Amino acid sequence: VQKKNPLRNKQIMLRLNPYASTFAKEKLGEVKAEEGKPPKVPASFKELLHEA
Amino acid sequence: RTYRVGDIVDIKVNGAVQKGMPHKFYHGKTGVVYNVTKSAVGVIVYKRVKHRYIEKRINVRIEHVKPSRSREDFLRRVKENAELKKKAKAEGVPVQLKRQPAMPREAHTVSIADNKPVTLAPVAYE
Amino acid sequence: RKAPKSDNVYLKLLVKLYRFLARRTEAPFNKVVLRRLFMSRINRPPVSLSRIARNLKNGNEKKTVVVVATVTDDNRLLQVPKMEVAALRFTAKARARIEAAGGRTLTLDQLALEKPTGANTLLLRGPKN
Amino acid sequence: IPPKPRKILQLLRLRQINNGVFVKVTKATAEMIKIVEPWVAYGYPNLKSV
RNA sequence: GGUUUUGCGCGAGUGUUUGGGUGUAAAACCCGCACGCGUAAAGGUGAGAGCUUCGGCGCAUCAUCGACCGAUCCUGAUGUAUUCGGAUGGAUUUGAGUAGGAGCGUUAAGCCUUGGACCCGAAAGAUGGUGAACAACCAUCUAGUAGCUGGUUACCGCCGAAGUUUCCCUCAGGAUAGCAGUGUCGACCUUCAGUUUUAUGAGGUAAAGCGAAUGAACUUUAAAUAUGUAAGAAGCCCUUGUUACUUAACUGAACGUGGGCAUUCGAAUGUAUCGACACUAGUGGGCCAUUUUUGGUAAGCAGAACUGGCGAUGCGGGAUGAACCGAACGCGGGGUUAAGGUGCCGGAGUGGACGCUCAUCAGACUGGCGCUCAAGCGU
Repeated sequence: VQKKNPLRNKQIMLRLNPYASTFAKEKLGEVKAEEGKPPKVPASFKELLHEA
Repeated sequence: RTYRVGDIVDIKVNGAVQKGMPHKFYHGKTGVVYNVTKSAVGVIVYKRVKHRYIEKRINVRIEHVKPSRSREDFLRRVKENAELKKKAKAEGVPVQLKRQPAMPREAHTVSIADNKPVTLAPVAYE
Repeated sequence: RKAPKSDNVYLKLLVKLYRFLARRTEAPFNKVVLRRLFMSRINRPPVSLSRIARNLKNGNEKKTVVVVATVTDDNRLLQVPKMEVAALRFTAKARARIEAAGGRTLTLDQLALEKPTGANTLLLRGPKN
Repeated sequence: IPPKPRKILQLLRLRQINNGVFVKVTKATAEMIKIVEPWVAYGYPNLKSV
């Protein structure tokens, strides 16, 4: 009788998607990147960028 | 050239002989033969008007009419479809039969080695 | 459709009965009978005894003939076979000739009670124009 | 609207203004939407939009 | 008086009401002989609703192959009164023919013809009378008739146009098809499509190259731009006989062959569906704009096809209109925009960045007031 927005109503989202509770609980939307020292940009790429 | 009754025939209309020439709306068209004479040939050709189609029966003689090369794709397609379906049934493997509409390209890498990019400007001054 | 054009109240009774049947059974026979009950008189031409006698030939002599129209007598037919016919109306000579041959005469409600789904029936239409 | 682009827009289920459809990017469909470019706006959706 | 459709009764029959009988008396009830109209004087195969004991049986209708008849074309039997007849085998035969009847009567609605004929509206003409004094008037036929005007009476809902193709002949026009609608039949997202894609048609048209040849007409390649045709089951391929056809000849065509493909059954996307048959109202203007093409003029302009609109359209903008831009309409509340705007009239910025312009009637993506490091112009 009345369409309820799952993005506004959390119970409707839990009805359609049972994973929403543990998606919010385990913070899979704030996942961090892989750890370790990132390498530096190659000089060739930099000399190609600032060409004539 | 010899023409049957019921073959798909396309017309191109040259200016060599002006006898029995059709209008420029029929220039370079395609139709189906229902009538063959000593010289002329009766062809049905479809015609657009507003919202609908009217068939028109027109007479062109031999030097502008020729058998069309639109249908041979149908016969070659049915022949290959039958033959690779026979090979698929013999070998017991699924194979692709339809025509695909050419999906967009996938991902790949291009090497900068031996292919150093050149820098250009709107005008080619040299 | 939504209503029959006939003003016969018993025709509307048959229409209600076969609406219920068509709704509550998966029998195409009831739907065809309801469709022909909705139809007009010119679209329901009379079926003669000779046309039924022709169609009752191979293995249909034990089947019940169903005609959504009026069965008329045919003078050309000299011998009337034994026949169980269910129709809207029977002319007096047609009914008398059917019952004199040992056959039987039915209305559509007796058919709907004896054969609710149309098992072993022979649906016959009269000639068009 | 000319009859041929209107036929394209009826084939794409776009018969009203501000109407959205998902189309698989296919060269046939690509040519259709390049035909009706003067009436539509189209692009690549992300996961949030879908 | 015809004709179409809905209802009803009876049905190969149907219709009592000219009339007779009867009556509680113009009612109702009954019907003897006629008469009108109609009827009389079952084949195979393939689809096909429906049924099924799952083996099949198959309505109506359609296609195809056959059968019979009025009559027509030869061959011309036994026979014949001796000048009559048509038996057998053949024809590209027809028909408002047969092949298991559908009509009669009535009611309601629509249309057509004729009567005053949807209402009102000439000059006339004829018949019979009344007067005068150098044709006129009166009554009737007559509600005459022809064109052409004016008018043509409650509401709401649903669906909704055309101003064109072709033909014939009067000029003073109709018919056919188209647009709108109704019924029946057949399938049913099978199928269909103002569409893309694939192959294909006329443009190799532009371009690039000719350190390839050759010379826009050069081309390896190849645009742009529009428009026809085909995309399996109503299908494919090949092999073999027949034919009335055809050619030197299965050279092809048609009728008989066979096979396997229903789990990509042979692109995309849409599919609130399409085809046929039958029946029924209103309409035959032109104008503007675009694309392509031809010709002329001092310049405008003239001739073709094309779609979109107007006629039959309200709303927001557009200085009124109109064109043009947006967007197409049940009654309301809220939110957001399009085109256009935010100095005031007028709802919303005297918003921001960069420059230019002082015009003795600047300029305004000005209407008025008015504006000048704008309230002008370009981003």
